[PDB]
Amino acid sequence: HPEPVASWMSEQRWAGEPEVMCTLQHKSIAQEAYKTITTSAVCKLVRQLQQQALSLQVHFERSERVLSGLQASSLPEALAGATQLLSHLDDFTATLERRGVFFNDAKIERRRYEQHLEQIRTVSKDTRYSLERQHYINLESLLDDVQLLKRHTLITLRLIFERLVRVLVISIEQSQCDLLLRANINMVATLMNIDYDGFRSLSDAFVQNEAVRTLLVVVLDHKQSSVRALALRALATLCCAPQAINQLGSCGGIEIVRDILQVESAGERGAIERREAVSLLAQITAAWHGSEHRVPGLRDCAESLVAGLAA
Amino acid sequence: HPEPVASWMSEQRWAGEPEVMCTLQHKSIAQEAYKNYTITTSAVCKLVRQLQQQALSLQVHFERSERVLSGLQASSLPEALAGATQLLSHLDDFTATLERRGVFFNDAKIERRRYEQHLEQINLESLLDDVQLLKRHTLITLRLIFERLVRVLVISIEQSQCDLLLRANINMVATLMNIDYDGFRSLSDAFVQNEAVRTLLVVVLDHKQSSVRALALRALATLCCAPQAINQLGSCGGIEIVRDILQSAGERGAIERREAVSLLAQITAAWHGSEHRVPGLRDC
Amino acid sequence: GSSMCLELALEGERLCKAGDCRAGVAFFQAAIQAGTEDLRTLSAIYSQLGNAYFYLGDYNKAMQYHKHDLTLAKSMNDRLGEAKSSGNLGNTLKVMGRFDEAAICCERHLTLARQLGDRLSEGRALYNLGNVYHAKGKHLGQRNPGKFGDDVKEALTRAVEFYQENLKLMRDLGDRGAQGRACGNLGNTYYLLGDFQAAIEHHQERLRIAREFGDRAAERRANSNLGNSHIFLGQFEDAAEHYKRTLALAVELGEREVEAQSCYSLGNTYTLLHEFNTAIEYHNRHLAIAQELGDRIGEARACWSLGNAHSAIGGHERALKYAEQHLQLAKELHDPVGESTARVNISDLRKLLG
Amino acid sequence: SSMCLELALEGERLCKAGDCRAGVAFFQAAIQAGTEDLRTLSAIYSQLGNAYFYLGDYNKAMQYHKHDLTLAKSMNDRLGEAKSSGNLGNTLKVMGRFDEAAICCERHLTLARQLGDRLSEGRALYNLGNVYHAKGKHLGQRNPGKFGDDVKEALTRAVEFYQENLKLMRDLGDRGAQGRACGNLGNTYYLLGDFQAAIEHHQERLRIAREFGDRAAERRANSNLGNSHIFLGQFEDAAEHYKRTLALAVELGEREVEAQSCYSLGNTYTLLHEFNTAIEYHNRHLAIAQELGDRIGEARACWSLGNAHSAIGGHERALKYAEQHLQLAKELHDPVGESTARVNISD
Repeated sequence: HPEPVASWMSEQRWAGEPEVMCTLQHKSIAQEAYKTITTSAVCKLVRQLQQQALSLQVHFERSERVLSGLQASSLPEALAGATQLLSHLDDFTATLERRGVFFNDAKIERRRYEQHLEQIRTVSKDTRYSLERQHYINLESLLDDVQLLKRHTLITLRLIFERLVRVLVISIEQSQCDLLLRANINMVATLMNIDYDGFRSLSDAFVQNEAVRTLLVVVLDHKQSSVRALALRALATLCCAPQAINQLGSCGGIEIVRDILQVESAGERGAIERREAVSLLAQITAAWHGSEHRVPGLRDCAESLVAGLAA
Repeated sequence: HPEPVASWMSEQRWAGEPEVMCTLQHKSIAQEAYKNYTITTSAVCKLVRQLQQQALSLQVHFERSERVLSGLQASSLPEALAGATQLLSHLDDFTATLERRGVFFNDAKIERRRYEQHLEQINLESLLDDVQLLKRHTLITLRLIFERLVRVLVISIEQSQCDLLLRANINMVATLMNIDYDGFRSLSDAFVQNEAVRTLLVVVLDHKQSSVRALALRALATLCCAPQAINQLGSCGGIEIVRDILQSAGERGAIERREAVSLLAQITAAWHGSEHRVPGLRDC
Repeated sequence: GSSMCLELALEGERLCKAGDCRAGVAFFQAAIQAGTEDLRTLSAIYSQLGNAYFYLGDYNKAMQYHKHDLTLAKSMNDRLGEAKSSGNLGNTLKVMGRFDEAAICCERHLTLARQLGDRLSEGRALYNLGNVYHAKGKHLGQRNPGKFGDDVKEALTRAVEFYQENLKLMRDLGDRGAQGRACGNLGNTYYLLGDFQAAIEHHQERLRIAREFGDRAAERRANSNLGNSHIFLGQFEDAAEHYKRTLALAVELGEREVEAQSCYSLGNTYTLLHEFNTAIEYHNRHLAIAQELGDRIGEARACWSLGNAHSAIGGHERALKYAEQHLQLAKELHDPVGESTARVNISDLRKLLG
Repeated sequence: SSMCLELALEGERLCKAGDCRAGVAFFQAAIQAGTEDLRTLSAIYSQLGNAYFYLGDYNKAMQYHKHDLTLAKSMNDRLGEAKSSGNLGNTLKVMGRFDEAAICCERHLTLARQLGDRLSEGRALYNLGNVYHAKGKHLGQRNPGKFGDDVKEALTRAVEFYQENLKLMRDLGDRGAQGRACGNLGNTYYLLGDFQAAIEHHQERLRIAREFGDRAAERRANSNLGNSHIFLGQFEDAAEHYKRTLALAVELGEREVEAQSCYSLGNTYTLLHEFNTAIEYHNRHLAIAQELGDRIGEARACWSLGNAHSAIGGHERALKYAEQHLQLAKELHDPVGESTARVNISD
């Protein structure tokens, strides 16, 4: 009865390459909240602010470089760049405006915030006068004004970021829903994915609000190992700044993390939690600023001890 | 001269909260891309993660049937027949979903035919071993599928043209190896057999930008949950490479050294002892 | 065209939809430098770049890439894509303050939508034009009116017309929530125009729909708007009702600034009803929140209003205290315009036992 | 209400990221105590539908798409109702409930036509074509022996809808959509028997695939054309396409597809009585198959190679291939193959 070729053709009667494409539709939830406050909106806000502030910082830096003579550029190009810099600064200061609700019980901070904002507005106005009017433009005063605006902007952003972050850290501190706890911890992990130093720095925003101590409390007290792992992961992304590391050691965080990796070397309370704990220890030992003699000798000792076993 | 109420009414002249004024509609890159092209690196990742999360449910279903036929959660025997029917239907649905997403797989339904005969005809211990057999078989087939899929990713890494897509593809494995699962949803061995370790070491070596090397080091760090990947790492002489990242020369640094020491710790996570020395290094 | 450009654009889309549009822009621009060919995906890249630049506050580059998308679609005879691009471009131009150009773009979107037959795109277009002439009207009214009305009047009138057209189309189609938005903006336009009664009507319909969909935010907005309109119609009772409801929904939603705003509003509303006690209470709440947040301007307003509201009930003693606070805050905030002189005035006029 | 919004937001975020079981957990936790706001709730129902579909729990997917649908109907949101109708119809199609699926997709169609949305109309047409196509391909599986009246009815309807979609896509100028529609049309025509129409539509598909530079789609269309030519008795053209299939298969580094193409060319040249050249392709096929550890394809390879060597005259080789064939058939336990080997090992 049977036959190879006939079988091949018999089974090839049905075969055929399908144009696989998914046509499934999707309804967004975000749009149903688009067409105050919640941590989500806050995080979106600090991300938008961060990116805009970066794009502004490259402008401030460029105009600085040009007006300093560090970067070759014609005078008309320089003045035009300064003007559009002022434009960007205006559009940004506009977004820094109606932010009252975040300064709850922060009267000092709001006074400073508002003050420096007014300073930005005024100096911007005077500078724009210096460029638009005035026969012989003073470039010295122009550079000085640009740098001053950079100063004020920096301080302003530091303040508002501190408040915005305080929202999140407090939301973690006073959690009442475990899922939202995980979500928020994940939000601080996301917010510190890339650490900056310029306008968009969130380092001191997390340092001043005692985020490290909060997350360490989460690690200490929580029942679920998953959430503890999440908290360790979030702690590891804060230990880029030395201040946060000091703030970790001050709480005896090193001892706690060290305790995570043993408890008489017990099996339970693992094991991705361990994988994040050693990650924390790693990020910490990465600095290694520029001191200590034993902290290098031991490191090299381990580095060789591993090379022995592997090779 | 002025009045509080009069001033208030004077300033409420321009007040009033409006509906959404700014619209802005999006032109989907994904729709046009997925309907005008057969992309094979990101879609493959979405597919392997989907398959992962499905494999999880399939596994817990197998475990449930096992618990039933073990005499643990057993309350009836025809109930176990119905449960068997559910199990087979689920398995066949998983298969159909595979074929629907355009991934063919050679399946000699031997164990399944064993179970099918023993069930269609009808001792619980006679069926338990059949269930375990089908479980192991399905596991093997799954792991082969995962190997075949991940291979695309690893190849996409070792044959990248653009540095940005190189970064993205290097990070996709890190996102995939976010959490290792010991069951059906395991992707570790899929990365082991495809020698992702050697590839990532190749790019921590040959590449010229420090950031990319750092990324690769991070992915390597994610892969060091499995012992085979660690032995595979030591085989290529990766330890010497990392020790070169750390030990003096000024060309690489910052993020790269961080991911390097992270990888070193993750590898040396076989036994914790020097961490206490690092604690004594922190206490002073 | 190539896999490189496509995957670049994909990752860029991911980055933009997941947060950092600064990196998404990098991937997009990297994709443009790669294999284009497929003009559909190219148009998508240009457009998404436009929106990304809109997100980063670089509205000029947004306009640029959006117009590039528009051209790319126009050359490809893709009418729907041209309509979409015209919409985005128009919105961007509106934000930039170039209202006539924006009106042209949105009008193009409209006529194109009417040609294509897509009714929802027509609705979106009408609503957009409404927003454009609304924004234009508000801008002109705030910084460039002129004898007599007159351009602001025509602008707001236009916005009203388009909003009405949109509302009619939505009533025909059956989309209730869209009627909600339409009624909201229509009511606000009528509010800025002078027809407070029509504003009350449309805002009332907005409130009704907001209730229908369980949209408490829209409920609160509609209530506040109705409160203002009723205030300007002299009907202080209804204004008190709506302001109270606004306050309730404000504390229900956790809107502190809106809470304080509503309290001050209720204070002024009850002062117009000659019930200075209740008014004093509400003004006290507003002062509480203003102090809590550091709203020194609002604290000044509160001290002023509380001063006069205490002079009206008899307690001039406390009223002088409040007025003194008003003066101090006036000197602090540098408000010579009136606050300094006004506080001086109401202090000297009071005192009695000098 | 607010907590619901946060929960549902993180759930949406998790679903966009791929983690759908966690997203489902968050969504259910969002419904646990929440809105009020009907729009958000409906969105949550939809998201849950697509998430459960993503997870393969088609029951709950169908259910929450049903809830999203009734909520959309209550709001009289015609477009949302169209969306939920499409999704529900898709989930229904995957469940094998083709009739109800067809009804839902038809609702999507009439709504899309009402709103003037030609894009959603196109999606609806493609959906209907898909559900009737799959209906035919399932009915054909229930009774393998013969394409009954039912199967040809379903496939005919699928052809009609696919054609309507093609008309709309040509009218709108969506090249890729035309490509997919042409591919599906070619497949369903191939299943219908009209292999010539299959040839034409697969040709158009190849032209589009060349217009976009998608070599995977090129080898798809080439494979389909190869089959469609095999069943037309035009073995010349069949090999002509199969070779290009193999070329595009090795140009893209497709191992499995390469093996399949080699087996195909082998049987094709077996049919062309060029027994010398067929053994080459079958040998290469056995090489790739034995390389990838494919016992099934190894067995089939031994079968074809054995019969081919018997067709040449070198039975000394064919006997060996038959022995290995029996070994493989007994290894993976095949009641048919074992007998087919035992017959040709003596006879």
